[PDB]
Amino acid sequence: DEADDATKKQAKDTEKAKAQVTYSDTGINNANELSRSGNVDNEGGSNQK
Amino acid sequence: FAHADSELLNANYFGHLLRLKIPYITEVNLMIRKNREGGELFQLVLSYLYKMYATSAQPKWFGSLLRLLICPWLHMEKLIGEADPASTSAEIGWHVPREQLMGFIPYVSIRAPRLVIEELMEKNWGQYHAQVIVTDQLVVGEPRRVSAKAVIKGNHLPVKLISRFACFTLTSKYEMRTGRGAAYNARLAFRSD
Amino acid sequence: SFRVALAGWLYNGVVTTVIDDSSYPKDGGSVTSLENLWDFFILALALPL
Amino acid sequence: SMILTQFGPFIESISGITDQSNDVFENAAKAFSMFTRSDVYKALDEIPFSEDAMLPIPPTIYTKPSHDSYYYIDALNRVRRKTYQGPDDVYVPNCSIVELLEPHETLTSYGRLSEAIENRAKDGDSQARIATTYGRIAESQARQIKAPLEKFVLALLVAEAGGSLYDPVLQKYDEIPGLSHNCPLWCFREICRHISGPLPDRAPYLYLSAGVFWLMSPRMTSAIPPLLSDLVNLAILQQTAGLDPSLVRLGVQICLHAAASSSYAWFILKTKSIFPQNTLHSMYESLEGGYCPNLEWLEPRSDYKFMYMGAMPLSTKYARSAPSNDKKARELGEKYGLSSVVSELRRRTKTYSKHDFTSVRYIRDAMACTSGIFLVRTPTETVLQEYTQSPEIKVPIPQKDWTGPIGEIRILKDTTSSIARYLYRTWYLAAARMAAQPRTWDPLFQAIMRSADTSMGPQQQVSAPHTLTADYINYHMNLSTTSEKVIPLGVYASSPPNQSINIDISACDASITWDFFLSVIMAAIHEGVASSSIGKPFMGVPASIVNDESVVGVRAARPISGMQNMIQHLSKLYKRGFSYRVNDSFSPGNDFTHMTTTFPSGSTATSTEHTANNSTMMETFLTVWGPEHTDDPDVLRLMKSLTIQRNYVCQGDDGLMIIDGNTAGKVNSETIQKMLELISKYGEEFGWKYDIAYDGTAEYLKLYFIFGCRIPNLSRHPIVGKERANSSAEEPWPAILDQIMGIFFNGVHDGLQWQRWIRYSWALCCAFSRQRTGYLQYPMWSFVYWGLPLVKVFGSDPWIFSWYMPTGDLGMYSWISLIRPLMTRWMVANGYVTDKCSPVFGNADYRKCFNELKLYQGYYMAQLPRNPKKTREELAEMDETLMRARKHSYSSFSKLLEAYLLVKWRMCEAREPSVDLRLPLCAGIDPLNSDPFLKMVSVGPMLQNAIDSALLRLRTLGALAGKIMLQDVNTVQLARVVNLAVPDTWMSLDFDTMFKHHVKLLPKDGRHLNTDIPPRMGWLRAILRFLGAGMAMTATGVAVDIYLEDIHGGGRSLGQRFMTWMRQE
Repeated sequence: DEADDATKKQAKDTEKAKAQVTYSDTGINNANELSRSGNVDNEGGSNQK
Repeated sequence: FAHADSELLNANYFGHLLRLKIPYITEVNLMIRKNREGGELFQLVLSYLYKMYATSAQPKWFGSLLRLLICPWLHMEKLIGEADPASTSAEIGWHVPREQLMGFIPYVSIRAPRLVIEELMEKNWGQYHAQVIVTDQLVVGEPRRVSAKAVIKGNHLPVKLISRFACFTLTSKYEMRTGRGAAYNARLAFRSD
Repeated sequence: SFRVALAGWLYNGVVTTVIDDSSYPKDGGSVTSLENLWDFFILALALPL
Repeated sequence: SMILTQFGPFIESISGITDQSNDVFENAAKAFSMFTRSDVYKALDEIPFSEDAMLPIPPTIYTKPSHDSYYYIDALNRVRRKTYQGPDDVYVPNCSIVELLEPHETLTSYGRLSEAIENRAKDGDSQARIATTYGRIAESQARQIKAPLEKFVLALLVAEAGGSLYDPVLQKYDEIPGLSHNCPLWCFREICRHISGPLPDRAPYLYLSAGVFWLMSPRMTSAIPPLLSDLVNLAILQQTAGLDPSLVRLGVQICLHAAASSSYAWFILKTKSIFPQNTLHSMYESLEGGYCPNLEWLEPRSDYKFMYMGAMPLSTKYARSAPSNDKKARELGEKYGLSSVVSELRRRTKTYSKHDFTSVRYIRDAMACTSGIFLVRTPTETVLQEYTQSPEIKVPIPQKDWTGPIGEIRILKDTTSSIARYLYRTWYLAAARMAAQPRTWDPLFQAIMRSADTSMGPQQQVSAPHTLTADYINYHMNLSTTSEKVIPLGVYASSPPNQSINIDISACDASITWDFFLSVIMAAIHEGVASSSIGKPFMGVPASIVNDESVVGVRAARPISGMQNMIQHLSKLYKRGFSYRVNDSFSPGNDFTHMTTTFPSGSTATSTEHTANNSTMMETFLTVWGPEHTDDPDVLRLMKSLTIQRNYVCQGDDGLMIIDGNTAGKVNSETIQKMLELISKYGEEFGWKYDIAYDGTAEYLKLYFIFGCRIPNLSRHPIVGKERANSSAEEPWPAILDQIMGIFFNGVHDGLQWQRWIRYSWALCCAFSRQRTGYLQYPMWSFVYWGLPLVKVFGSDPWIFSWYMPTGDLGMYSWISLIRPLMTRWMVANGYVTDKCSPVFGNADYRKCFNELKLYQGYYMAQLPRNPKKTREELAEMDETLMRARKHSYSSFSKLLEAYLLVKWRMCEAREPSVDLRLPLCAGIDPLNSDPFLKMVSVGPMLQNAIDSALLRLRTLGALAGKIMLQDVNTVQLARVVNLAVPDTWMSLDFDTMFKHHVKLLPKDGRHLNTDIPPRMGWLRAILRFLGAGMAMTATGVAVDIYLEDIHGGGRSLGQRFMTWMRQE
């Protein structure tokens, strides 16, 4: 979702309908890409509570 | 006058469409003039909007209208001049019958030499019909006038119906020489001396 | 897509520049087609940046 | 019982009970003229109506305030109206009418428009022009009918008085609810009584040729004459189509809301899309079973060669995957007070879950309940509603991407950033490839192609190469236009694995202007032509020269070709706009001119270049604008797989795009919608407002399919509705029978209840037969000549022939050759015996029997011209010519029919079927509609002139022009020498396979030595094919394999009779 939002900001900065230089849906499979979120704590447990 | 080409085409304008330009830079005119009532750069932006709103037709050099406006009249006085003002002039206009309860508005005005207006007395000015609504008060210090409204029904007037030899004005308001007035099936009448 | 390709030479260990998918020949491509030869030409000329 | 005591022996003749006869026909037609208009309502007063016809008629129809606040007078002194709801509220309002009337003489109750008001309107009164405007437009709205409605209602009362009928196929009666359960006739009785009330003579308006008359009462408004013509259509179609009354009550309820509205025609314009939207656009939310066809079109896809390969059952996955309908379909009903109709339609639509004949006839009966009227408005508002709109260009092409003028044309530099270069290169390549053709340069073809304002009640000399290069795009570059084969396109496109997108362009005439399209096109044609043509002139325009500023370096002279000289003289016409001129007879003092950018309505060359412009912009959509403006690579993969040669078909403004099924099933129905949004976004950038539609069906050239369905639109044409544009009187009386036959042949192609439809066609046929001039009268055989099948004649079985029988002599051959050994028995059955035996009818005098029964006189009287060709005295000349045929006694038939009647055939065994029985091919026809269901399965549906006459006339007689002498053509072309044609009825069937294979010119037991066609004069086979395939289609039931049996005079002496007819011409 951060890649999608950065692609949309790329389109807004280049001032087109489609960003020419995209970050998502490249040819590279990137299914193991993790990012930093609020689901995990600093320990390893989930943050449902 | 009109700003853009399509402004006279999306609104169904009736008349001759003239696309013109001047030999000047129209852009730097927009920074000279103060008292522009808004942003002084905003009107340049608004000028760009009208320049892109128009179609891609080539304008036709404002002198192409100004020579038509001035140069036949200036050539006319070199040979019409000081013959007589009574019998060089004539005027075309709509004619209502006298039998009305409480009339000649002018349509164009023609100045020509004697032989040309004698050739203008024929070429009958029927087959041209309007519907004159004539009701107004006197407005100015000139004599009795009522600003009428004529709506032409039939075909409009050809120029080769007039001449190639006789100059004529292009624009005219409508007025005749109290009471009221209603829809009158008017006709034309060539008067002269 | 050219100027960002030049700017990506500075940042190698963070972001890597690739040619996008669907700049390749569609469906594998074939030599017998006219369009796929020029698609290969554009692609093979654009790759070394 | 009044109609029974009046019309005893006729109703039994057309219900299959008693034999049809001429004297009962003429004694009925004597009485059809002798009806007062009050007699029809007296006959309506006696029928007991059930409880399920009663519904509350609102009281607010009758009380409408008058027309003073509706119209006004514009500047330039033309009459208009001020709209109250929406800017398209320009139709006729509904107000009280009676205050503008003065009564006719000879009868007090009926009035017309008063002469004092039209006198003061011609004088120039303000109110009088408005009043006569409203009066003339109300007359023109009320006039839009074929004949007075009381005659149609009386024909309904005659035809539907015979009770239920009997089926010779299903061997049972039919179950159709009678006149007691018919809600439009209950309403038609109640309205026409409540208008009159205490006043007698009870007809709210009578209909004449030039004008109408109004019943003088305060209960009379303008909404009633369209409402009654609206109700009569539903009252007929509820009988003769077997409609469900639960849909007919909704169809009447919407019309009552229309009469109760502010305006009638405007409300129907806004509510014309309730029945297909709730029913057809929302079918099969849960699909469980049913059969579907299995088509494919062959691999050169521009050929449109199709193929039927069996039928497969549906599966669960082929449900309605299209998006929902509820949020706007319920909103349409909530705006207009029809939620009790819309929810009623939706909850009944949600109960069908299998694809068979039942759910298909549901769609047919739901589409039938729309009201087919003809919208009436003045021309002075038709122009100023249609011709005042304009396209909006949200992304115009910039002023940098043009050079200076070459005369009056600026050229587009190819380094532009906009999309218009792809429009430029197609027209440029088109001009460059049409100019290099050798055919455009001989003077004979230029003479052949040779061979100001416009108004309404010389562009075609200089606008040639625009059309000439439009044709090259339509027929050589992108063969997406199908400008007979439209049917299998939609039957493939409506199948389960594929979808279809109904793309329609709104305002195709106001679409293209000088702003985006015409400038680029006239820049491209001025440059593609000037390469090949240099100095060479056109038809009549010479070569020329004009200055340029193409490059900004210098300017020079650059001589003009002569073919681009028309582009020079024609772009100055397109650059300004068009000039129109109007004068309506519906409002006096209303005569002006008007300047637009739109095109004329129905020209010929205005279609082809619009189709080229459709296909070009669709191709550059799918090629360039598509991939450059979307994420979601499912959409990208979908766009990169289809092109307009493979799936896009366009004929006018509208188009159809087909998205085939993949290996995994159907395409994901959400990415299709994501592409639809991009089509709508793409149209805004250059002015087109697409009318895209995605529901699971196919709409192309106004034909409706679902799972390959052939759904007819019953309300596409009404029965009692006729268009009238002017205020002039119509043609005289003996030409109304052409429109009555038009009613019948239009009912053929729609799958009506055929026993009911033929029985009602007889009632109309006998109602329109007599006129004052001894009076003129057509016998009933004159209509049998015109293609009208019969019921029971000459002592035969009832309901024995079909309406697939042809008209003319080929029609007269077939039923006589089927019934002949019974007819020759019936003649002898009452004293018609002569001593010699004829080779056709035997020992019975066919001449005296046919003279007394007036069969000959109908046969020759039907061939008289119904056109009063170029005054009442010419009408009297035609009447005396028509009476002379009835007074003359006749000897025999024509030479062609007598030469036909020597041929005898045989019905040995039925052919194997051509299509599955359980497959729903076509809507309305099912085993409940027995005869088309048998014919269409046994034959198969169609799934795959003076020069040609006279050269065969001289070829078959003893006498390209070097090619024709020895070759042959097929049967349908070779057999036009005796003026035989495949009729209008057989067009939706497969006559080709039937002619080629299943009509054998050889008996089953070998060669009888009598049927020996010589090697010379082998053209006779192509006529014997038609004479064989006549009776195999006229006989009801299964189309049977037919074999030749006998030619009485010999096969050599058979064609000598045809040669005598060819010498006699």
